Amino acid sequence: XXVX
Amino acid sequence: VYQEPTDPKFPQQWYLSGVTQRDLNVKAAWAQGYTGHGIVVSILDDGIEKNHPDLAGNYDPGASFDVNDQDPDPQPRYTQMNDNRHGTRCAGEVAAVANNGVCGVGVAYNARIGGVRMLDGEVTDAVEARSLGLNPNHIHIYSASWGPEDDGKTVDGPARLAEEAFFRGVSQGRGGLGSIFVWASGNGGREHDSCNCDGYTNSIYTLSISSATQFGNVPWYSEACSSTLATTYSSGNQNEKQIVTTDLRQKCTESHTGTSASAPLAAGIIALTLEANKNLTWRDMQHLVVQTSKPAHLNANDWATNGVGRKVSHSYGYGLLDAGAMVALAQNWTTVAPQRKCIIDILTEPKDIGKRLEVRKTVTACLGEPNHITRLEHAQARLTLSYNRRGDLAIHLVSPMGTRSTLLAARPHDYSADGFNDWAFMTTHSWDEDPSGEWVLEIENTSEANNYGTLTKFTLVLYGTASGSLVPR
Ligand SMILES: [Ca+2]
Ligand SMILES: [Ca+2]
Ligand SMILES: [Ca+2]
Ligand SMILES: [Cl-]
Ligand code: NA
Ligand code: NA
Ligand code: NA
Repeated sequence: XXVX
Repeated sequence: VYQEPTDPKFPQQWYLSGVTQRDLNVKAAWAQGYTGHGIVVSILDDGIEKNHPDLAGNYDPGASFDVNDQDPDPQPRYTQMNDNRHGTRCAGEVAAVANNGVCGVGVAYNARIGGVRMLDGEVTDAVEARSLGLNPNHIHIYSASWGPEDDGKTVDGPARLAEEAFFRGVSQGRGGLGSIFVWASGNGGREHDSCNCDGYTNSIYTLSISSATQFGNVPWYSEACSSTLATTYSSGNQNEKQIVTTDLRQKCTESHTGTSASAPLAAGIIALTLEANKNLTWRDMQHLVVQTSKPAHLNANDWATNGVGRKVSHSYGYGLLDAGAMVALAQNWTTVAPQRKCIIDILTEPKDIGKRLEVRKTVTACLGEPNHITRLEHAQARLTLSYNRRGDLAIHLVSPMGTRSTLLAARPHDYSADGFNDWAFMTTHSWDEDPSGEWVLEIENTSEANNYGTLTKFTLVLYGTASGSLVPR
């Protein structure tokens, strides 16, 4: 996987 | 007479108001008396600087939690690289304090703002679920500027706990009116990613928000797909202005960018709309977005008029949000009827894909039954198929009213041989159309290679009602  | 903010950087917030018309028409909502009073927004991200001089006045501990470290305090972890600045930048876009001599203002500068610290660690299904389901009778609106990798080869969505959190949120959250989930549509433009391969944006339970540059163009980072609902301004090239917000270490930045900035601005506009009518359901809010968003002077080569006369694009959905129009329409809005769901299993046998496959089916949309739909909301083509190189596929769905939705464009980097396993490709582009009639699914090999595969299941899932239509635009 979970990316900003 | 309404007095606009005096904050030092408010004149640089070109996207909030201007004489040029390149803005989100937020000042008009403020002038109508809506600044977010009484609404609670939570930023699900890497934390929130709760003591920031432009957030402290609006900070809400009841809208906040630290899921990564399992404590109530969402304060970011400070490092030399300032990695955990992202949630604080998003929060200030929603609800930075106004008229306090610091930085700029939030869209909903009198709303209450919290943060869930959940990205600074291993982001499991359980972490996501505990964040999406935080205090759902206190938090009205959840903003998420994160999601699956934008490498242009990933297909990934909420696992079981997170999907359960979405369903619990929209069903029992906010007193049964439903939690409002706002999602950033993605940063995979350079990889030719599709936001329909992201189950968070592609969910019917989220308002997936794309971006436009100051001069009205499709930013380099933008992903096109049929699940996007609408657009807010964000960054573009280096001659175009960017987003002004609260930064880590009690600073002010004028250079917040990308998909991350668009969802918070939408969350802020939705907060103003909720102030104007606290009885709006989660579906009401999507209807308002569809009816009020503005295509004008957004440049794209795929603008199409759907069956009810609304312009729609895979880059922008229904266009730019319009806060003044949202709050005005909200005030006397009549709650939509309960959501119906009509399930149509299309195939009678598996179909080889080859170079090109067209599946045509005439449907009655549950005629004569309690789930009869004459007014569509979301539609899904839930597809199960094998293929040797997934990214060579392009998939289109045509509604009975002639609206061609691109469910999947080619993804050059997607070499996967894993196909799609009941993947629920979603389109917003046929909203308010009558779904009775001929639907067409097209699957084609966009490459010269001799690819191969089989479509084994195609479920057309229609959501909507049977009442309350407007005269087409
Ligand atoms: Ca903590
Ligand atoms: Ca301020
Ligand atoms: Ca993506
Ligand atoms: Cl459902
Ligand atoms: Na409910
Ligand atoms: Na969505
Ligand atoms: Na029809």
